[PDB]
Amino acid sequence: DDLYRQSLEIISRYLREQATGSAAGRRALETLRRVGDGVQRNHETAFQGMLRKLDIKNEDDVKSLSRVMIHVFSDGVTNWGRIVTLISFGAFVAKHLKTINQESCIEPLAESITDVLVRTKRDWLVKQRGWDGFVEFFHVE
Amino acid sequence: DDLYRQSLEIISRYLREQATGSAAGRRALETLRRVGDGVQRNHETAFQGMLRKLDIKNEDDVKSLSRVMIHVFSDGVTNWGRIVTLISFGAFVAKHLKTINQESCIEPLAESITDVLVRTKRDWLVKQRGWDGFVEFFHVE
Amino acid sequence: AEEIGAXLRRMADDLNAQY
Amino acid sequence: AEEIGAXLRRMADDLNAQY
Repeated sequence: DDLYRQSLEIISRYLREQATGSAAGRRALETLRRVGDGVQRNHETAFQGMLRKLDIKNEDDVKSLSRVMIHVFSDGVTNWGRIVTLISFGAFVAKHLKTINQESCIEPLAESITDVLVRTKRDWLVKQRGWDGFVEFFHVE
Repeated sequence: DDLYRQSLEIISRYLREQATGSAAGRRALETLRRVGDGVQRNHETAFQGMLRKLDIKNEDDVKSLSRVMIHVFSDGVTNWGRIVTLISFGAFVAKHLKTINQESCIEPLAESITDVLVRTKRDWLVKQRGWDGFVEFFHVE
Repeated sequence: AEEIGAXLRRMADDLNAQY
Repeated sequence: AEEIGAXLRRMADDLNAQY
């Protein structure tokens, strides 16, 4: 519950800022921006292609994306690279949904991403020290 | 799809035989019996206690059990010990549901177990050679 | 619920290491 | 769908090994 709310907060705020323009949580958002933005840049062409293959017709259509994320981890491997890649693809998708409909919300998207992440990887996240661990892994000097 | 149907078959048949009395698939069932029965025996007291904590009021009530299984793997670790333990606990639960209602079916239970297993661990199962890998891991001489 | 999950996970990991 | 999943998993694992 604690980890859910904290994750929802961070992911939601990132997707909101991405769809528009706006402790660890501050650090986590600052890290999510740097890494997530880079992911989206390096892989823009690929991301657009994937967006073409999937559907997502509106704000509420997330079931498609959920299956994609669940399939990402189905090989039994977990790491921060994968978690942040999926969030960044979520941000990319949030941008797309806002373009087609300027008064759609990211809130359902962010909850679906959070849901998968937290429900499927709760103990791993806890062992990795949650968002503090996220910040430390991507830390640069 | 192939792995889903094959897994559904094996898990369903095991739970059916457990709730009542009746290639790799034959070997897998033969292995599932030996290991699954032993799990249930060694841990009968513990299994009964867990059954007390959960609810499962009938055949269709599986959402509770699904969350338990998903939480088992949330630490990011996968192995056959866990997969077969969950199936055995599923068999134990199938026995319980049949006792309270002699004309209830295991079919929804087996599908929920299969669903979690296959959807969340598809690539891992494939890399472990599916049910052939299951048979080999528990092989005794 | 989650937390019978963790204590299935004692018995499974310590079945996994029987084999 | 599953199989854009596997090819997010090229880019993530090979981000994971950048860090």
